[PDB]
Amino acid sequence: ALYEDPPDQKTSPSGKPATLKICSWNVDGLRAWIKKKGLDWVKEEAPDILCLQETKCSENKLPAELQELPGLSHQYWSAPSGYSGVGLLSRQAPLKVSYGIEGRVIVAEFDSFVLVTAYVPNAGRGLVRLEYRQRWDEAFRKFLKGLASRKPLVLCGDLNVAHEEIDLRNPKGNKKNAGFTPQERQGFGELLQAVPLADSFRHLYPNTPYAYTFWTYMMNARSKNVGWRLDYFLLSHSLLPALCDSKIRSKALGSDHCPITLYLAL
DNA sequence: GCTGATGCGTCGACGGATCC
DNA sequence: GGATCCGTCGATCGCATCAGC
Repeated sequence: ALYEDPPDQKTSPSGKPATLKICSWNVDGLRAWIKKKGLDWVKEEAPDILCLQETKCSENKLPAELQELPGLSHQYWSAPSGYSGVGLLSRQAPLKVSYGIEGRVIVAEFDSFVLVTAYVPNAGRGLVRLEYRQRWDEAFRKFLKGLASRKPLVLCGDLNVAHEEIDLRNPKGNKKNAGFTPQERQGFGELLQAVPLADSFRHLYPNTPYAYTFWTYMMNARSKNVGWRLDYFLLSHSLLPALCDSKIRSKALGSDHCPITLYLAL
């Protein structure tokens, strides 16, 4: 079935207006994404903070369009020492920025919350890297738990797992596939329990099917909405009263993932 | 400098078997 | 004998390096 994301809810459950708009996007090659007008879409979305995954670009090769973003002028980039890579771009300067826990994680502390963006390792075709993914999950959980700040956490990005059967179109046939193994699903559950965190989208839309953020380029999967929900905003419990909406920007092209957008009343 | 071949990381369609 | 379950296989894209001119 096709999916139509509901309209943006910009007011919190207690009636407060959103003050902060965060967008996350696995861009499948930043340079290619820019050529496919991805930055035009970012400008229309006008987030306060933009998190990017799979940049496949070292800082010295960032296209010139990226220094024409006056509303996203504080930019931090991390790559493995033309694969992987993540970026964080922000209207206001963060207080602190750090990298790692490999070019997969950026941590940025703001006035009232800590933002982590991640590009979680893929278990691989034939699960050849599943054990590494499980060891990585465990190290990542411990890292997030051990964050020194008492500030609440927003974790966003491509977490490379569809948590539950409702998070992908073909759950039965994919239970031995990267992104839907019982091992990866379990690690996501432990992340939520251990940190702790809530899945913003699922909190608001607990029974909504066919809501995905990734479609394989093969077999015209996106045209059929045969997809997976791999990209998330996970929030500390204390931020739920501030949660206004968690969006899936299904129509935004340029990658095999679509953007996701969070509105918080802070 | 530029193109194209190749390598690497990144599952839905399909055929067959089992169940009642 | 329709529904379901399971294992197999070809395949999109972006970026790298390499060979050639």
